[PDB]
Amino acid sequence: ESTYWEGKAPPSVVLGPFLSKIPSGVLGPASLVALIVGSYCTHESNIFNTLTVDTIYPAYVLGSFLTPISWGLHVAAWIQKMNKA
Amino acid sequence: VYKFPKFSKALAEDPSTRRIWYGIATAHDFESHDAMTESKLYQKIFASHFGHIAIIFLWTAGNLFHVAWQGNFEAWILNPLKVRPIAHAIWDPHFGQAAYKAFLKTSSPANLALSGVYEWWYTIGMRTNNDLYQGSFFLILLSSLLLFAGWLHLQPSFRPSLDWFKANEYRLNHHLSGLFGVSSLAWTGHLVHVAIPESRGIHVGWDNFLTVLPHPEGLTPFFSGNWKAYAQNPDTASHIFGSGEGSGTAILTFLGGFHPQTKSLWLTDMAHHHLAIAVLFIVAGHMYRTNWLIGHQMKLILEAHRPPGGRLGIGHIGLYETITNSLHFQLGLALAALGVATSLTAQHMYALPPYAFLASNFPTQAALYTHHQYIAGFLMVGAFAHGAIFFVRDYDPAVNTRNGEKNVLARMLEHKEAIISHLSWVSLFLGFHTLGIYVHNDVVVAFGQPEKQILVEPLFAEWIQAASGKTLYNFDLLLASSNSPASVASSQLWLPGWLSAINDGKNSLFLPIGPGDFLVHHAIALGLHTTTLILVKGALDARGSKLMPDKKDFGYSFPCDGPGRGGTCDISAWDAFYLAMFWMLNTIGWVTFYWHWKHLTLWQGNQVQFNESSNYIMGWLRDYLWLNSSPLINGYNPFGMNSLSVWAWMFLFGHLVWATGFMFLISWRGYWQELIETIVWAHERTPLANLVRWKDKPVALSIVQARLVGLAHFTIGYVLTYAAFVIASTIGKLG
Amino acid sequence: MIYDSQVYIALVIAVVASVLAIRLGATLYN
Amino acid sequence: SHTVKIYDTCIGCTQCVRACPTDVLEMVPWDGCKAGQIASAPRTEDCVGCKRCETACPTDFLSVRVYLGGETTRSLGLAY
Amino acid sequence: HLITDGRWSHGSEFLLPSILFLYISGWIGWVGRKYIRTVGQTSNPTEKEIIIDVPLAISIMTSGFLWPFAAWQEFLSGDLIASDETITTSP
Amino acid sequence: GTPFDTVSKDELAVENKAMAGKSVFERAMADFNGRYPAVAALGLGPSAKAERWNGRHAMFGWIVLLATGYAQAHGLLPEGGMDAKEWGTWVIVSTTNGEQVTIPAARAAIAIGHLHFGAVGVFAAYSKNSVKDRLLLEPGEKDEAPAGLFPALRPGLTKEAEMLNGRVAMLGLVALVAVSAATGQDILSVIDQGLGGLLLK
Amino acid sequence: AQSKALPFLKAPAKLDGSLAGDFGFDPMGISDQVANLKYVRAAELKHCRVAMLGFLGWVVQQYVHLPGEIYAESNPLKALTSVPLLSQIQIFLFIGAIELATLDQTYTADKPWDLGFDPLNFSKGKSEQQMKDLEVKELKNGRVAMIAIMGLIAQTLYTGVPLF
Ligand code: CLA
Ligand code: CLA
Ligand code: CLA
Ligand SMILES: CC(/C=C/C=C(C)/C=C/[C@@]12O[C@]1(C)C[C@@H](O)CC2(C)C)=C\C=C\C=C(C)\C=C\C=C(C)\C=C\[C@@]12O[C@]1(C)C[C@@H](O)CC2(C)C
Ligand SMILES: CC(/C=C/C=C(C)/C=C/[C@@]12O[C@]1(C)C[C@@H](O)CC2(C)C)=C\C=C\C=C(C)\C=C\C=C(C)\C=C\[C@@]12O[C@]1(C)C[C@@H](O)CC2(C)C
Ligand SMILES: CC(/C=C/C=C(C)/C=C/[C@@]12O[C@]1(C)C[C@@H](O)CC2(C)C)=C\C=C\C=C(C)\C=C\C=C(C)\C=C\[C@@]12O[C@]1(C)C[C@@H](O)CC2(C)C
Ligand SMILES: CC1=C(/C=C/C(C)=C/C=C/C(C)=C/C=C/C=C(C)/C=C/C=C(C)/C=C/C2=C(C)CCCC2(C)C)C(C)(C)CCC1
Ligand code: SF4
Repeated sequence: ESTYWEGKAPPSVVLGPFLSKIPSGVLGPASLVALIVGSYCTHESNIFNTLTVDTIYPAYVLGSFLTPISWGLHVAAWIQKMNKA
Repeated sequence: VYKFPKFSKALAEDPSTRRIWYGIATAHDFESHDAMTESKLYQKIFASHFGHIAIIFLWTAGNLFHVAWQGNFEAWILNPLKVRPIAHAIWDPHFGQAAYKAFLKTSSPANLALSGVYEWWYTIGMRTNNDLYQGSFFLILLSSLLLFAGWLHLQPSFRPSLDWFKANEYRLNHHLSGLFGVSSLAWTGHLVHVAIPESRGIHVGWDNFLTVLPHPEGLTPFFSGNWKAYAQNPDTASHIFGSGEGSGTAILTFLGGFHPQTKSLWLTDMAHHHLAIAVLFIVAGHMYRTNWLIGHQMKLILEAHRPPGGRLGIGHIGLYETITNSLHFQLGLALAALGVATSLTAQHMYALPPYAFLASNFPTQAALYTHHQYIAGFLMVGAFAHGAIFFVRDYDPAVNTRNGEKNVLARMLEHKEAIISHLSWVSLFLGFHTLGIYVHNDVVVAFGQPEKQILVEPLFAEWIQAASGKTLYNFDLLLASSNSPASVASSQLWLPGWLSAINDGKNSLFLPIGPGDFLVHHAIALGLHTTTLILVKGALDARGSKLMPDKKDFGYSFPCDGPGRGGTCDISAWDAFYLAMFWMLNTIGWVTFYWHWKHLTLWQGNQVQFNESSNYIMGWLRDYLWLNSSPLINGYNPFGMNSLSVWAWMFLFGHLVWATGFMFLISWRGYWQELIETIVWAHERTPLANLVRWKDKPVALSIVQARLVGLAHFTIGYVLTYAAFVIASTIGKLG
Repeated sequence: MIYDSQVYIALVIAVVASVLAIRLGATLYN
Repeated sequence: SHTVKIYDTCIGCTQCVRACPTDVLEMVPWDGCKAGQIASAPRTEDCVGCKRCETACPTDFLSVRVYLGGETTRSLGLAY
Repeated sequence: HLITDGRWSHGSEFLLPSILFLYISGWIGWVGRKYIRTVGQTSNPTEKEIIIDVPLAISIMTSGFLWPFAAWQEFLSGDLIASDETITTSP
Repeated sequence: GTPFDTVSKDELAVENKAMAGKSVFERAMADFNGRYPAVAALGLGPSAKAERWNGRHAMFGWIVLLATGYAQAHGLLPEGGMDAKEWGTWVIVSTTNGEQVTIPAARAAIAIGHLHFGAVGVFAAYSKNSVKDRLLLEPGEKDEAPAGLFPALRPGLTKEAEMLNGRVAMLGLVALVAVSAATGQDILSVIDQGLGGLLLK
Repeated sequence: AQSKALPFLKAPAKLDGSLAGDFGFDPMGISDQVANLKYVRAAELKHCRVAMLGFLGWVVQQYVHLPGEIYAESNPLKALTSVPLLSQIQIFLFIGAIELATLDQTYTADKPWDLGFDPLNFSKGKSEQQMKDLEVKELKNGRVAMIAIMGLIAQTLYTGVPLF
C-alpha cells in the first residue's frame, strides 16, 4: 500500500495489480499504438468524413475511446520505466 | 421555563425569554446538543432527510391536486397561448365585492400559476385532470413510504452504524449509477413511452402501455444494433403538439434548436439526452471498490496525487479522513454544487426552453429565472458558511500535515493573506472602474452629449456567440463559417436545427449583446468577487486572526470579543456570512434586474431602449424601475383595483419588512434593554396588571439574534418586493 | 372535474400520511 | 454562568481585578512572575461578561480570557 | 463604441490610454513607496507621514519617471519583496 | 457491505416481555400511553373517558340527524341562499355565469344550531370545577377501566348502559357513513331507507 | 463450499445452523447488512404465505366462482378491476387490521414470523425435529409459490392466458 510518494516517480502500486506487472517496454509501444489507432478512428469517423446517422461505426467509436485511454497507458509506461520495470 | 430546549440544559436554565429564542435557532445544530454522540448524529440526520423528502413530495402532490381541482389545465390544453393557467382558488373572507370580481376566474376567485407547472406537466404527457390526481395520489403514497422509512431507521435493530454512514465507495457507486443513471433511464422510458406518443396524439396511460409500442419496430433495432431506426422519420416542421398532424415515429434523434410550434426542445432530443446521460452515469457508477475486489479506493487516489516537483505541498493525503469525518465539508461541497447547478438551470431554461409554450409565458419565465437565481445565491452563501463552520469546528491541522509539510487544504491557510488581498484588489478594481464608467455615462448623458459615452463592445462574449453559429457580429469564426471543420463535422447531425434557432430574433438563445451587457456583466463580476471575498475571508479567518488569534475557541457564531483592542464588532465567522448575505442579495438583484430588463425590452420589441439607456445608471432607474412600476402601483387606486392589487400590497409589505430589518440592523442592543427595563417597571408597578406576571424575564434580543432578525427582515422584504415588482410589471406591461 | 369520492379518498390518504408524520416527529424525540 | 480563565502570561499588574464591576477576579500569591501574584476567578457566578477585565490586560494576547456561556439572571445583569 | 480586444487598429481607444495610465500610476506608487521606505529609517517615521518632508518628497517625486526601470532593478536585487519578516495570523 | 457492520451490536431490538398476553386492546392502550404521555395523562386518545364522551355525542347526534330529517321533510329548514350583500363575499360559493351561488340558508341555520351545541360544550370544558363529569382527566385521576368486548349488562341509568349505548351509536354512525359512501345516496336518504320511509314522509 | 445451494461459494457468516430453510443461499451478501435474520425471515415468510394464498386463489378463481355476477370474471387481473371497490377495500381493511398489531410485533420480537396462529393445534405435541421439518416444508412451498405466482402474473400480463 502507501500510494503516497515524494521521490521522482510514484511506486508501481498506484497502477493497480494489473498494470503493476506490465514491463514498460510493453506499455510504451502499446500506448503509442493505442494513441495512433484512436486518433485515426476519430479522424475517420469525423474530420475526414462527416458524421451521419447511417455512419456511426462502433469500431471507430470504440476506437476513439483508445485516445483517452492511450493517455493512461503511457503515463503507466513512464511510471513503470522509472521504477525499474 | 424548563424542558423546552430538551437538547440543551444550558438554555433550559435561562430565566429569560432568550431561552425560547435560542431554542428555535439551535434545534437543528445537532452537534452542539447535550449528551451527543456521532452515531446518534448520523441517525438523526438520516431520519431528518427522510422527513424532508416526504415534505418535498407532499408539496409536489399538493401542487398537482390543486391544479387538478381548482385549475384550468384541461382548458389550457386546447388553447395554451391564450388561456392563463390557474394555480389554485381563493377563499378569503376579507374580500370585498370588487376584489372578488377582479380575482374571479371561471367559477371562483383564483391565482394565476407562475410556476410553469402547466407547461412542464403538459410536455411530459398529461392531458387530463385525472392524470394530475393520479400523480398527487402516488406522491402522497411516496411521502408515506419516506415517513415510514424515517421512522424505521430510528428503530433499534434498523439504525445504521458510523461505518455504513461513512462508507464512501458504496454510497458513490450507488448514488451515481442507481440514482443518476437509473433515474435517467426510467425517465427516458417514460419520455418515450408516454410523452412521445402523447405529443403525437396517441394516449399511453396505465392501461394500454404493455400493448402500445413506443416504436413501430419495437425493441428489434436495439437488440439488433440497428439503432439508427429509432432516429428515422422525426417530427416534421408542421407538427402540432399533442396531435398526430405532421408527427413522426422516431423516439431518439438529434435535431437541435426548438420545436417550430411550441418553441421548445424536441421531446425526442430530450429522451436521447437522458438515455445518453443514463448510460454514462451507470458506467461511471462502477468506479469505486466494493465487495468484489475491483474498483477504486479513494484514499489511495487522494494520497497518490502529489505533484512530483512539489507545489501543492504533500498533495491530498489527509483529505480523505478530513472529508469523511466532517459533515460540514460535505455539506459545503454539496451546497456549492447545488448552487452552480441551479444557476445552470436558471441560465439554460430561458435560453433553451424545454417545455411546450413556456417561451410565450413571460411572467412565468421571469418568475422562474428570478426564483432559481435567488436559490442559487442562497446555496452558494450556505456552501461558504459551512466551509467556515468546518474550519471552526471540524478542521484538524494534524491530519492535514505530514512531518511539518502541509497538504493541499492546510496550505490554503498559509497564503490566506495573499488570497484575501487579491480578492480585495479584484473587488476594488472592478468596483472603481465599473462605477467610474457608469458615472461617466451618467454625467455625459445628463449634460446632453451622449456621444461622449464610454461604450465598450463585448467582443470576447460576441466572439463566443459567433463560435456557436451566430452570424450577427461578422466574425466568421467556427460555426459562423460553413468551411470550418467544426461546421462540416455536424452539418448532418444538429447544425440545421441549432443554426435556425441561434440565428433568430424572437428567441432568448444567445441574446444579442452590446455595451450595456458589457457594463452589467462587469457589475455582476464585481458582485461575485465581493461576495466571494467576504465569504472566503470569513472562512479562512474563522480559526483566528491578529485581532483574535484564538477565534476557534469561541466557536463559529459569537457576538464579539468586547470593546477592547480597538473594538471587535462583527469579528466572528458567522458575521462574515451575515455581511455577505447583503452582497449576495445585491448581486442577485443586479443579475435579475439585468435579465428582466433585457427580456422586457425583447418581449415589448423596444430592444433599442435597453441598448441605449442601459449604459448609465439613470437609464436603469428611469426606464426599468420607474417605467415598469406604473402598472404595479396602480393595482388599487382611490378609483378601483385590479387583479394586480395583491402585488401592490406585497410591494408595500416588502418595503415595510425591509425597513424593519433596517431597524434591527442600525439600532443595536443596550438601547433596547433599558427600554425593556422601563416597560418591566411599568408593568410591575401598575394595578389590575400586577395579577399577571411573566414566567420568563423579558430581555432584549441578543446581538447575534438581532443580526439574524435584521437579516431575515432585509431578505424577506427584498424577495417579496422584487417578486411583486417583476410579476406585476410583466403582467401589466405585456398584457 | 374530479368527483367527491376522488377528493375524499385523497383526504383520507393524506390523514394516513399525517399519522405517519407525527410518528416520525415523535420518534425524532421531543 | 460565563467562564473566566487565567493564563501564566499574567504579570500580576492587578488592572483586571480593579476593573471587574462584579468582584469576580482577585489577586492570589504566585511564583511565576516578578510581582509574585496572579489573577484568579473564584466568583465566576457573578461574572457578567462585560469583558472590562481583558480591556485592562497589558499582556500581549491577554492573560484573562472570558468565554461566554450559559446565561443567568446574575450574568444577564437583570435588576428585575 | 470602443474596440478593446487588443488590436492595434483601434489602439488609441484603450491601449494607448492604458499605457499612459500605467505609467502615471506606477509613478505615483513608486514615489509613495520610496518615500515610505526612506522616512521609515529615520528617528520618527510616523511624524514624517503627517508632516511631509517636502524637500525629500520633491526629490523622490521627480525621480519616478524611471519607475519601470527602477522596479526592474530592485526586483532583481531582491530589495522589492519581503520574505518572512512579514507577520502572519495564528492559523 | 462486508468489511464492516451496518448496524452496531450495541443498537439491537429487545423483545418487550412486559406485553405478554395482554390482548391487542390492552397492548394498544399501553403502547399509546407509554409512547404519548401528557396526552394520555389528559385522557385523550384511545381512552375510556374519550370513548364515553364520543359515545354521548354520537347518541345526541343520532337524535340531531333524526331532527334534521324531520325538519327537511316537514317544510322547515329555510329555503334559498345567504345574501352576499348582507354577509360579505365569504358566503359566495361559485359564480357560474354572472350569478353568485351562495351558501344555502338551511346550511347556515344548521351550522348555527351546531354552534349553539358546540358552545355549550366549550363552556362545559372551561367549567371543569362546576360540572359533574369533566372533559379531561385531572393529574392523578386514572382512566376508568376499559369495559372490554362486552360491558356489564346493567339496565337503567348506569355507566355500563351509557357505555354500551354510546358504542352502539358510534358503530351506527360508522355503518351509516359506510353505507352512504358505498351505495352513493345522501345520509338522510340512507336514514330514510333504514327507517322504512317514516322519516322523509 | 458451505452453501448447499451454490456448492461452490462459501456462505455468509449469518447463514448457519438454525433458522430452518438455511441452504447457504445469499450470493449477494444481503445478510451482511441486516443486524439479524429475524426481520428478513419474517418478510420472507409473509411473502411465502401471501404467495401460497395467491396461487390457490388464482387456480380457484380459474375454476370456481361465487354465485354473484360481480365475481364472474375468470381472469384474476381482469377481476382486479371488475370486482367492486367495496370488496377490495374490505379486504384491505381486514389485512391492515391484522397488520398493525403485527407491525408493533415484528420490529422488536425474536420470532416476528410467529404470529401465534395455530387454531387446529397442528404443532401441539410435535417434537423439535418435526417442528423444524414443518418449517422447512412451509418455506419450500412458499418459495415455489412465489416463483409460481410471479410467473402466473407475468404470463397473464404478457399473453392474457391466466393458466397454462
Ligand atoms: C441505487 C441505490 C440507491 C439510491 C437510489 C439512493 C437514493 C438516495 N439516497 Mg442513498 N444510499 C445507498 C444507495 C442508494 N441511495 C447506499 C448503498 C448507501 C450506503 C453506502 C446510501 C446511503 C445514503 C445516506 C447516508 C443518505 C442517502 C440519501 C439518499 C437520497 C438523496 C436525497 C434525494 O432524494 O436525492 C434526489 C436526487 C436526485 C433524484 C438526482 C439529483 C440530480 C442532480 C442534482 C442533477 C445533477 C446533474 C448535473 C451533474 C448538474 C451539473 C451539470 C454538469 C455540466 C456538471 C436518495 C433518495 C440521503 C437521504 O436523503 O436519505 C433519506 C442520505 O442522507 N443514501
Ligand atoms: C441543505 C442545506 C443546509 C443544511 C442541511 C443546513 C444545516 C445547518 N446549518 Mg445551514 N445554511 C444553509 C443551508 C443548510 N444548512 C444555507 C443555504 C445558508 C445560507 C443562508 C446557511 C447558513 C447557515 C448559518 C449562518 C448557520 C447555519 C447553521 C446550520 C446548522 C444548524 C441549523 C440551525 O440551527 O437552524 C436554525 C433554524 C432557524 C433559525 C430557522 C430560520 C428560518 C428563516 C429565518 C426563514 C423563516 C422565515 C420564513 C421565510 C417566513 C416567511 C415570511 C412571510 C411573511 C413571507 C445545521 C447543521 C448554524 C450553525 O451553527 O451551524 C453549525 C449557523 O450558524 N447555516
Ligand atoms: C502611495 C503608496 C501606495 C502604494 C505603492 C500602494 C500599493 C498597493 N496597494 Mg494601497 N493604499 C494606499 C497607498 C498605496 N498603496 C493608501 C494611501 C490607501 C488608503 C486609501 C491604500 C489602500 C489600499 C487597499 C484598501 C488595498 C490596497 C492594495 C494595494 C496593492 C494593489 C494595488 C491597489 O489595489 O492599489 C490600491 C490603491 C488605492 C485604493 C488608492 C490609493 C490612494 C492614493 C492614490 C495613494 C496615496 C498617494 C500618496 C499620498 C502619495 C504620497 C507620496 C509622496 C509624499 C512622496 C498594492 C500593494 C490592495 C491590495 O492589498 O492588493 C494586493 C487593497 O486591497 N491599498
Ligand atoms: C370504528 C372506530 C375504530 C375502529 C378501530 C379499530 C378497528 C382499531 C383496531 C386496532 O386497535 C386494534 C384493535 C389493535 C391495534 O394494535 C391495531 C389497530 C388496527 C389500530 C371508531 C369509530 C369512531 C366513531 C366516532 C368517534 C363517531 C363519533 C360521532 C360523533 C361524535 C357524533 C357527531 C354528531 O352529533 C354531531 C356532533 C352533530 C350531528 O349533526 C352529526 C353527528 C355526526 C351525528
Ligand atoms: C343509541 C342511539 C341513540 C341514542 C339516543 C339517545 C340516548 C338520546 C337521548 C336524549 O337525551 C337526548 C340526547 C336529547 C333528548 O331531547 C332526547 C333524548 C331521547 C331524551 C343510536 C344508536 C344507533 C345504532 C345504530 C344505527 C346501529 C347500527 C348497527 C348496524 C347497522 C349493525 C350492523 C351489524 O350487525 C350487523 C348487521 C352484522 C354484524 O355482524 C356486523 C355489524 C356491522 C356490527
Ligand atoms: C396453499 C398452501 C398451503 C396452505 C396452508 C394453509 C392455509 C394452512 C393453514 C393452517 O396450517 C396453519 C397455517 C395453522 C393451522 O393450525 C391451521 C391451518 C388453517 C390448517 C400451499 C401452496 C403451495 C403452492 C405451491 C407450492 C405452488 C406451486 C405452483 C406451481 C409450481 C405452478 C406452476 C404453474 O403456475 C405456473 C408457474 C404457470 C402455469 O401456467 C403452469 C403451472 C404449472 C400451473
Ligand atoms: C470555504 C470552503 C469550502 C467551500 C468552498 C466553496 C463553496 C467553493 C466554491 C467553489 C466553486 C463554486 C467553484 C466553481 C467552479 C467552476 C468551475 C471549475 C467551472 C469549470 C468550467 C469549465 C472547465 C468549462 C469548460 C468549458 C467551456 C468554458 C466551454 C464549454 C465546454 C467546456 C466544458 C470545455 C469547503 C466546504 C469545500 C471546504 C472548506 C473551505
Ligand atoms: S466579565 Fe470580565 S470584568 Fe465583567 S466580571 Fe467577568 S471578569 Fe470581571
